[PDB]
Amino acid sequence: GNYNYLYRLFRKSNLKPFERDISTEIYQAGSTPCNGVEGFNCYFPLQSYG
Amino acid sequence: ASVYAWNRKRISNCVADYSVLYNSASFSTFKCYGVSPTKLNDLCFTNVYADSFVIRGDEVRQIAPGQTGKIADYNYKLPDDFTGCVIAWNSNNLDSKVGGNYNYLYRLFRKSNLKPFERDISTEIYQAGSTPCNGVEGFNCYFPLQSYGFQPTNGVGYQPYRVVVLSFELLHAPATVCGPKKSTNLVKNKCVNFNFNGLTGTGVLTESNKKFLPFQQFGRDIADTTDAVRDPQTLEILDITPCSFGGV
Amino acid sequence: STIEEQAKTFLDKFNHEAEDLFYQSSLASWNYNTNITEENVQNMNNAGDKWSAFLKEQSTLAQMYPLQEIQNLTVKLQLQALQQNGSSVLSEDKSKRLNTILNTMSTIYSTGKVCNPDNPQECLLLEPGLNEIMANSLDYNERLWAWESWRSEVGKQLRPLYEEYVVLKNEMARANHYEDYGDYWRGDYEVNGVDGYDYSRGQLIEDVEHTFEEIKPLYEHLHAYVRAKLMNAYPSYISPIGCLPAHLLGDMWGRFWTNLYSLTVPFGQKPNIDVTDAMVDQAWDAQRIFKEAEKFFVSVGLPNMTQGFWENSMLTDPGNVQKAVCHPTAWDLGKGDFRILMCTKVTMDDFLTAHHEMGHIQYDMAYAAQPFLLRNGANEGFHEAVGEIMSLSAATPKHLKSIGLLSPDFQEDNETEINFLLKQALTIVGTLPFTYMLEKWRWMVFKGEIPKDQWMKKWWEMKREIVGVVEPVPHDETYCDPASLFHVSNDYSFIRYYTRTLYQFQFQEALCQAAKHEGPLHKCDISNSTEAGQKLFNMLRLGKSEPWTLALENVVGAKNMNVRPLLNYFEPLFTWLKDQNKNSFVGWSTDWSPYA
Ligand SMILES: *[C@@H]1O[C@H](CO)[C@@H](O[C@@H]2O[C@H](CO)[C@@H](O)[C@H](O)[C@H]2NC(C)=O)[C@H](O)[C@H]1NC(C)=O
Ligand SMILES: *[C@@H]1O[C@H](CO)[C@@H](O)[C@H](O)[C@H]1NC(C)=O
Ligand SMILES: *[C@@H]1O[C@H](CO)[C@@H](O)[C@H](O)[C@H]1NC(C)=O
Ligand SMILES: *[C@@H]1O[C@H](CO)[C@@H](O)[C@H](O)[C@H]1NC(C)=O
Ligand SMILES: *[C@@H]1O[C@H](CO)[C@@H](O)[C@H](O)[C@H]1NC(C)=O
Ligand SMILES: *[C@@H]1O[C@H](CO)[C@@H](O)[C@H](O)[C@H]1NC(C)=O
Ligand SMILES: *[C@@H]1O[C@H](CO)[C@@H](O)[C@H](O)[C@H]1NC(C)=O
Repeated sequence: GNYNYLYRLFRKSNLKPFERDISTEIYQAGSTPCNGVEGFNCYFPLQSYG
Repeated sequence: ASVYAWNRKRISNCVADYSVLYNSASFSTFKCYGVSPTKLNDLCFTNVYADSFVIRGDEVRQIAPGQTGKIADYNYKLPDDFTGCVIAWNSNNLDSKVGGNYNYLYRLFRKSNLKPFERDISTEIYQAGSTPCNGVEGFNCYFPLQSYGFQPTNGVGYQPYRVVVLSFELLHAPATVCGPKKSTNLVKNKCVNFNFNGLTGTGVLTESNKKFLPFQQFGRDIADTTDAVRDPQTLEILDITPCSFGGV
Repeated sequence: STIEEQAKTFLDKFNHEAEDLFYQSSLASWNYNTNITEENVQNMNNAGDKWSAFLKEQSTLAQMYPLQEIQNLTVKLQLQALQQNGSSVLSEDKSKRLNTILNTMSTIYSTGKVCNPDNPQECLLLEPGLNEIMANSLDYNERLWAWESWRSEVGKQLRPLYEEYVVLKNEMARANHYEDYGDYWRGDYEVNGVDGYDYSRGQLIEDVEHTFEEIKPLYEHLHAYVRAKLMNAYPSYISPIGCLPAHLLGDMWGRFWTNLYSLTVPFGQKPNIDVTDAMVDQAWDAQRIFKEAEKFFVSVGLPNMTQGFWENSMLTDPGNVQKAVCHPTAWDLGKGDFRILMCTKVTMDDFLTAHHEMGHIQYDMAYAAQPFLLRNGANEGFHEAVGEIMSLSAATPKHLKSIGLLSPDFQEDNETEINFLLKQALTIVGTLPFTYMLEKWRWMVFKGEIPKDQWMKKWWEMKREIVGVVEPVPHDETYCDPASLFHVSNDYSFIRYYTRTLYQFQFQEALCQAAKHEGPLHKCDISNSTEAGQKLFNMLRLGKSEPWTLALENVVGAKNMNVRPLLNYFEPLFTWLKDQNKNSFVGWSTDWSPYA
């Protein structure tokens, strides 16, 4: 698996096209906020294709 | 009911509140696969058949689409790309008794794998080898049905977690039942947008002397212009008129 | 239509059936050790009989499966343990002498008697009566009376019973296609069915004997030093040219030398590390004993304790009528149920025992994902040695100063560490020659190449060699003093204590090298190191599913039983002992030379 190309999985809001979204922020679906510690609802978007 | 005798009841022609479940603060495996909790509120899906069964705590994760194991293979098989959610919560304080609760059984051995959405209730015994079993216990009969033991002092993994499964799918059947949409407050005599049960528009409210029959919802007067609505929430009449507009 | 798929069907049926019956027997046995009543003895015997009869039916069904075509090793180890016939080979007239004899011995051993004949004043039980007279008094005359108060009143009625026991249980092994009953206990270390990875049963004897030639030079200097600091209390009663008396070595058998620390302290002028008086001024409760223990494990990386232990176990001594025994044992009830059974006290030993017995619990849930027949240790020495490596780390001065129990300004000179290290040397190095010799004696009476008139002449000739005691009066063959010890009488394999030390120090050097500690092993610590968690956790999850010889290659890289990483722990002690023994005659043969 060539784990060198990543992509964004979830994003809270739709942005203006032709705009770069370079951020390590984590998705917020549930009511419990995530403060950098992975939990049941943090949903770290970044993932590497195989 | 047990996992081998899971019931399937149809939920339709009613209103389902999905917001109360979110803030219950009691579930342990409230997970949604293939659908977001937010998107099922504004729009819904018909075919809301519900499945209820008892799953051991350590093997709760086995019940999910694309996940294989023991219970998911011989007791309850979920189809691929299952558009639904699973909600599980503990039942230690009620679904247990001293000495072992020998009332929940499950199917351990099956000759063939279970296809999606199929219930297999039968008293036939397993065939490990080739010699047939004529109802007499032997070296290769291996009676499949087994009873779990849920003592009050058992570990967290072995506790019977109360879990239910909801299935959402779209067949050709129309007229689905959907989650309720929050209301708002009332405003009088203002050019304000509105979206009643089916129709939307903008205008000002004014009194009217005429009366309408009680079995209508809205109406139009001349050239497909909607000019009358009646919300059933309060059983009071408010009539709409277009607000002022013109060329400067 | 294959035997391979038929065995997986049977083991899947057995795993769910046995874990239901084992939990009922374990719960009944748990209630016997907490709430003793008259009916609770019957309640334990009811569940224990149906559990033993359950294994009789499952062993007969697994016998018909041939073992010559199962290439899978996970089910091969399960079928080898399940197919142990045990008592099914014996006849009905022979099976009834097992349950009768084993229950009479336990009740006889539970009778405590130290009342002197022809003077019946009073005598208490073992815990209140025997321990105070052996750990505090310093009188030669009454301890000599106490030696004949136990070796002439309990072991005299075992001579016709124990000799009948060792000639028919040895014959069962040939009916089970084993060599002897001593070879049956070596089946736990036996590995078969893998090409090039096989460990013979007879290889353990050769490897154990090869490692004994480096334990001896460490023990020669330990016995020479302790005989000079013991003659202070007995000036004209022992000569500093020979060996030591047997009834002055801490215990009745001399297994543990813990009671000689007060008599043979190296440097008693500076105060010892003792905070027992400090905790009672601030009111330290038993809730706090387990709270700091739980956060110690999660800082390493091990999972914390479950919620079904705090509200289920007992902590203090409850009530007044509950007279239940709280002997230190580890409980594995199964089905995720884990308990700790002890009487808490604000002492040095009970705080360390609280750390020692929790380590077995953390090992027990590690292989919880394994099947029930493989829900055990890799051998009999792993499950005991894992629970003792954390006792060595918690006793270090660095860990005591880490929490804040010790004073922030406590210097660490030479003498503050040798006093602590010699206490560990007396309880670990001193018990290795005593543990191996007794099991070596048990091997010859179980093999059967020892006649009736040659029991005592071989048992006594190693006491003259290893311990070094000349008999003050000749004794004949009617005594049965070797069967009096607690482990040999209760059917416990004593070889697990010899291999406990060589395992608890192989792992200590491996985890300290993983944590990259800069210093010697006595000051090393395990906490605050997630690198050390992967070394322990990779070997804990194996259980009995992998051979134990692969577990060594997973930590040290050497497939054999290494003895080298044990002398390196005692290099600071050995070099001081070599300078102290410059003029003394170190290394005794049998010696009647001075007082012939
Ligand atoms: C191991 O880690 C713990 C946790 O950080 C250390 O405890 C801290 O020690 C410092 C200095 O002694 C204190 O200021 C902190 O308050 C302690 N932490 C907590 C949460 O109380 C501990 O010292 C470390 N071990 C060693 C040997 O340094
Ligand atoms: C529905 O209408 C009735 C009219 O009888 C009213 O009493 C009720 O309050 C309405 N529902 C809500 C939720 O207000
Ligand atoms: C504890 O033992 C006493 C008698 O020793 C008995 O009366 C009581 O019922 C027991 N309680 C439990 C919970 O076993
Ligand atoms: C036998 O089957 C088990 C089942 O998981 C597997 O782990 C093991 O590797 C198999 N043995 C061989 C030799 O393939
Ligand atoms: C166990 O007993 C059965 C029945 O007596 C016998 O066929 C089998 O060979 C025995 N196996 C061993 C290892 O003793
Ligand atoms: C035990 O560990 C789990 C997982 O790290 C954690 O969620 C839980 O809070 C811990 N328990 C306590 C009492 O801290
Ligand atoms: C320990 O002994 C050595 C050798 O005599 C000595 O040099 C050293 O100073 C001693 N330690 C202390 C703290 O004095």
